[PDB]
Amino acid sequence: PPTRLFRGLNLSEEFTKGLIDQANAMIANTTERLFTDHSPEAFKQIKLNDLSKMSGRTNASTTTEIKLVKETWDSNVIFEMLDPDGLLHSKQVGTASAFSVYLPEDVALVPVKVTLDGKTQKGENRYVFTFVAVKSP
Repeated sequence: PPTRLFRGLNLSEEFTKGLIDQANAMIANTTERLFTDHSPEAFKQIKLNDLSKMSGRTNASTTTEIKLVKETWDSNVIFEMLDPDGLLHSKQVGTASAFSVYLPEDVALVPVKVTLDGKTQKGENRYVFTFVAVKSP
């Protein structure tokens, strides 16, 4: 299965600004504790924040092609998931780059980076939030 998948959300200016700060506070202060100590608490905290609004979902729509997200929904926030263990139960749906995705309760989307990536057709900053999918310690 594909190890990089994208999905976009259109989010408000106010909310995006707050989502970037939350992401950055986790990358600096919660994901080190997951990545160095293997803290079971870190993991839980990560699942609880659900930065990308993914938790519990069983057929959330994704694509291998970030451009498809840009051209179809022109999302200002794009969620990039790195799944080298295939813990997302990825299934092709179709459009040949469309995959359907399930995030188990013992798989966290660990945020690792937030990155500016041009502008939407409306002239919003577009941001990409990158995650690595990890199993519970």
